[PDB]
Amino acid sequence: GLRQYYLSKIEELQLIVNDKSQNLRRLQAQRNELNAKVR
Amino acid sequence: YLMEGSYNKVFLAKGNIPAESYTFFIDILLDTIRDEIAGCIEKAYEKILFTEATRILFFNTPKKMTDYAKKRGWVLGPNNYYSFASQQQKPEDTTIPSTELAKQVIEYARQLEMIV
Amino acid sequence: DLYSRYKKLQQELEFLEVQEEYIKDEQKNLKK
Amino acid sequence: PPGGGEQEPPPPPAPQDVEMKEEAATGGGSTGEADGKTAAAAAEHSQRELDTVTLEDIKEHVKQLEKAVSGKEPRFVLRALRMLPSTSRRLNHYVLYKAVQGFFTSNNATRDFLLPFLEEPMDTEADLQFRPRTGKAASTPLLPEVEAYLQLLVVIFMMNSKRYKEAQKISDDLMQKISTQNRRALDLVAAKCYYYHARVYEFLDKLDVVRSFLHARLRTATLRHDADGQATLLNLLLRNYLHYSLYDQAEKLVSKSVFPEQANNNEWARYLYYTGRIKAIQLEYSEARRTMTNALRKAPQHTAVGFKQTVHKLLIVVELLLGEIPDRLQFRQPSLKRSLMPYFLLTQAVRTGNLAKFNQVLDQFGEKFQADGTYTLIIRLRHNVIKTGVRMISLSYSRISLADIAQKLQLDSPEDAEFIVAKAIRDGVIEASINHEKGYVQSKEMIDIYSTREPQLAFHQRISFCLDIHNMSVKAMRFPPKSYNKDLESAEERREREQQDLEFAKEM
Amino acid sequence: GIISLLDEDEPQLKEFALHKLNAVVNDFWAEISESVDKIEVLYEDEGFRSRQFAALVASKVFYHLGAFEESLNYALGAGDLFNVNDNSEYVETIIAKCIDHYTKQCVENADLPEGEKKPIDQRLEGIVNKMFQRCLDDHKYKQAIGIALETRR
Amino acid sequence: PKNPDLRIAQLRFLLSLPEHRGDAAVRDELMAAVRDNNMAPYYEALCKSLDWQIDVDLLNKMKKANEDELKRLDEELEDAEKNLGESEIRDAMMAKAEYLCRIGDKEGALTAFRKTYDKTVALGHRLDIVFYLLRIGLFYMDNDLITRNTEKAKSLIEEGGDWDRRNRLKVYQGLYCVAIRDFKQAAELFLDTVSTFTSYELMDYKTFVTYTVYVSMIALERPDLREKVIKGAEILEVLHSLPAVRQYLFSLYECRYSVFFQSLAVVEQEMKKDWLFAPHYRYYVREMRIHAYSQLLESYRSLTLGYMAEAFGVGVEFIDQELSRFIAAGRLHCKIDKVNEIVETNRPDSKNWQYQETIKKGDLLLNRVQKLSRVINM
Amino acid sequence: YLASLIRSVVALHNLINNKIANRDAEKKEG
Amino acid sequence: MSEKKQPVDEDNWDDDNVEDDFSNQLRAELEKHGYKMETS
Repeated sequence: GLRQYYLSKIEELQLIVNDKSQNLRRLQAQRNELNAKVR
Repeated sequence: YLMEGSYNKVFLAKGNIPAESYTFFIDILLDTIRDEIAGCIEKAYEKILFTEATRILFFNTPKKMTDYAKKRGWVLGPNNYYSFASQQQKPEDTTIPSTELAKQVIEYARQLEMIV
Repeated sequence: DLYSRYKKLQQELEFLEVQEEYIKDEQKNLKK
Repeated sequence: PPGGGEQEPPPPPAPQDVEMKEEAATGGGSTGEADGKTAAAAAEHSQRELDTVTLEDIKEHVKQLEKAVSGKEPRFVLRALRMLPSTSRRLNHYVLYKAVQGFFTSNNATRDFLLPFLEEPMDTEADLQFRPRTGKAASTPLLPEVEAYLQLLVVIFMMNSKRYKEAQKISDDLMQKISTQNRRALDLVAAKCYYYHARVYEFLDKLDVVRSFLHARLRTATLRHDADGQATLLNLLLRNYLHYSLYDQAEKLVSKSVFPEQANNNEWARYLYYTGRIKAIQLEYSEARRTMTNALRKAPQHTAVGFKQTVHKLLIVVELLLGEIPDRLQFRQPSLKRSLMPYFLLTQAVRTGNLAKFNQVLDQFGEKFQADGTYTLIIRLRHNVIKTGVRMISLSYSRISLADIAQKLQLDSPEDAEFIVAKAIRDGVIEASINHEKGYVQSKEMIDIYSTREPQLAFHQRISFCLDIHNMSVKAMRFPPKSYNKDLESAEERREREQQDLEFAKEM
Repeated sequence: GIISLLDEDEPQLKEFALHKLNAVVNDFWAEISESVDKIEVLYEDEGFRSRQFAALVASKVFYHLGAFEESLNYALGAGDLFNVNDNSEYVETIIAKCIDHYTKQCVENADLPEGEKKPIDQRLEGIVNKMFQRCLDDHKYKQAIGIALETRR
Repeated sequence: PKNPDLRIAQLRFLLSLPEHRGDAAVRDELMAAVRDNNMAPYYEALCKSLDWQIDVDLLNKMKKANEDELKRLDEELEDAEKNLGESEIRDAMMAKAEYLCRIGDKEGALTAFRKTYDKTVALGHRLDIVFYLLRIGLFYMDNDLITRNTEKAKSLIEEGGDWDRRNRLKVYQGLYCVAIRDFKQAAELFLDTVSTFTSYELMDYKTFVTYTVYVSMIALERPDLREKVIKGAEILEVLHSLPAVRQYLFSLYECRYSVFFQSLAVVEQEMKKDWLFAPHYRYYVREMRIHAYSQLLESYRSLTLGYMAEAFGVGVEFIDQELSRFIAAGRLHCKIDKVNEIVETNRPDSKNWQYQETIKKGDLLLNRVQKLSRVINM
Repeated sequence: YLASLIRSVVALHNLINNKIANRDAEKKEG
Repeated sequence: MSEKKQPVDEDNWDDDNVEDDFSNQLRAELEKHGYKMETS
């Protein structure tokens, strides 16, 4: 049952990637405009 | 009919069964409305004599009115049901909004300036 | 191999959690 | 033959002209870009699949002389569809059967010839491992069989085609669904075939085996992948359980699959309605009026007659159970001339204070309320009509006899008109006293509800909520920050030239 | 709808009532899901010849409802009837709780192995090296080099 | 031409909506319809009418006469451009395109009007064109198209004073504000009644007087009524010709309560038969009732219920059921007693009732911005 | 309650000022 | 998009509120008062 044990971890962690990376790429442009305002 | 204040029609349905006995169900149906009339004696009524609320259930003159009259108030008197219609104690509470609103004001201040 | 496919994917969760806290601090410090 | 020979030959090529550009683009895109490439970043063939459902819902009507769809099946079923050197001849094979329709006569598929149009997962190197190809190439003939239904001895042809799609579906349930969207792409094809499955194979025959098989299909969800199997497998679970009387309402209370996490605005929007009627038949206590309202407001823009006329009815059924009623006659577009008159004629009696006017409704349209089946919810409105009455008379009159209110409410009995009033003080509603010896019911003038702490709660319900929609206008906002390419400070050449000019200022 | 007769006090309708808890545990699976959970009553009762299959079907029904540890402890105390069938989609459901719970406890047992150690119910570590013999005997050793580390042994 | 063109639509109302009264309306409406070149606006009025089987030659002589005016425009456009004046093509059909507005439908009106709008460099023609678009905007009840050219109209009167183009315009906004149920704005647009003129659409100035008094009697309170409509010599002498409306207005002012209902049935029944008040005759008098009730009832506190029958209007149980639906309707601020037979009143401070509309508008705008917020960004 | 009612509308206007910076920029630059 | 699977298949509001309070009540008062001048 390696298809239904190990490969079942491939399908799950990607969903955490798919929105936490979106959170970062939102928040860092939000930093970047303000840093351009600073300098 | 039990949903609204239809009492008398329900007690007309107590005995008007065409189907079968239903006796054990209309005896629960009897107790569960016995404490309901025994509940709705507790309004701001006036003096009721020993005939009117004596006959609102189904009794002429047993000591079942002594069972209810000593169970709750509306005390056994000279043909009298005593009205302790007070409803006085609970108002004038500033402190409870001064605790709950004291929480909710700061909770308004949390999602007001602090970034989330 | 396939055993690396979750351990190497939680290593970037250890690396991934800190970033929102870091820019979370830079949210106030650019004001200050 | 002139009228057929000039109006029948143009509807083969132009549907071929658009279907070599929409689902041959899905044939080149969802087979080679979902089975072999990532489709999560580019899942446009699901909405293109929505287009190739909604177009074909009203594309075909006729029994197809000139083989205008009847010649498509000897064309579209001979498909290897393995790779580009094997489909480069297939691009010719989209043309080589046009000579079979036009030059010769093809197999006229008229209710009998669907058997040699289905036994092709074997002819010329066809497979089942490419289930983005074999589930779409299952559904692409599985739809137009069942789109008009043709209930005359086509039920077994549709049935066997559903059996081959069940071979693709068991291969979906068991065989290699990791990181390919094999499960995800065929939960939409599986979901859409559950309704043709469920409009031939439901109300004709034996849905209660699709109960057990559907709990197996729900069983293979939620472990391997956490999307698309949590959503449709619960309304498709619910849709006859609402028409049944099993205990599966409290199971839907304790279910973990109640949130399938942004279920595509279409199953999710109706799901809140389907669970709205659950607490309707299990006694709305103003819990689900916001989920009925939300189920209304998350609708698209097509028509109203299928579900929206019934949420426009049932949404304020449950508020008629409360005591509040908005006017239903609003945007009179299709729903407010055709499907109100018994039901707005209901609430016209509820907004009055008459007792047997409700009976004048419920003898006039008792059967129309049983046409949809809301009648067991309509039957309990007498309680709220009489609470509307006692609020109306207790609000209007101040010192009113009990020997007047029964006659104005045509109750025909004062002796329980003490008792409806009695439970009206019991349950909350009206507060003040009754002079049962005299007859009059006195009521105090309760003004300055302002200082009483209700409108601070009417505030506080909407303070935090308007801050919530402010916060949603903050959080749904920072994605268009993107392509912020370069914040150049000043320059390099003009900075060196400014340093040279300052050097000239220092030399001068 | 077989559920109402769980107070027979004649212990072979418990057996005949768990006759239908494996074949038709799809349709009224939604029925007996939250309302009646008297598995532990006959499981702790003196009445034997059940308490064996009863923990299997609570390991079925509490799994999908998010009670993973409730299906996991009955998955331990269920016995020989529980691990006899590995021809379904269910062994991946139970060892992803069992061996996961095993290694996340064996990190603490890698901290302090001596004293206050695990009361294993003779299968929580038995299917560890049993399924590890499945790994050693199913030809794959680029992963059998892996479970030997992941067991922290 | 569009100057008698409102009577046409009012007589279309007179044809359609009174079902028994549809004979002399289809006689005189045809008397105006199959002459003066009218072609388009009565085919569906012919459907609501009888068969009128041989209308073919009647349509042919008038599409022929329409073709005559069309082809003399087609004889004008090439002579106009040979030696040009002020774009004499659009100067011919800037006058005959209103003929095409009456005779044709709104299209040959609209492309020629928006066409010729760019011709004249002063508003002396433009604002009259916009007045024409307003008048057809009433005719096809173009409730969105009136909103444009009202503002586009009013954008022109600021240069100059143009009071025959502003006070005349106020009649259009007043008839729109009484077309909709906006009475306090209808009388406020009907404030002057001095510069208002012997119009085309109300050829009787006295009909305008009746309209502004019928909206003013709701629209303003006693101070405004005891200064404004009672001291105007320009308003008194025109209802001096009115026996009914003078009595109908003064009976409320002179506290003549029982006779007020008599002329109330008259004016309300006429309002039921009237065009443009037929949407709201049901809403009018139910405001008049509660106004006449509250005026008398806020005088006393200990006034009984069996006083109003003989002094105010007969039927004690009618007063019972009529006040019960108003206190129960949430207005008419008093509290009636029953079995001691007296009507009590109260007084609310403006702390709850002034708050009720605030929670109404708050829930309305919260519904608005929440609905829009669900619409945008998917 | 009034100012709280205004603030969300302000940020909604600020949202539309960002969607105009999204849709009319992604097609232009790429 | 917008397929929405089918399970079965001012000028307007103020006078509708008058249809709420004023649906089947009076409707034609021109003669009831003249029939109440002699009774009342």
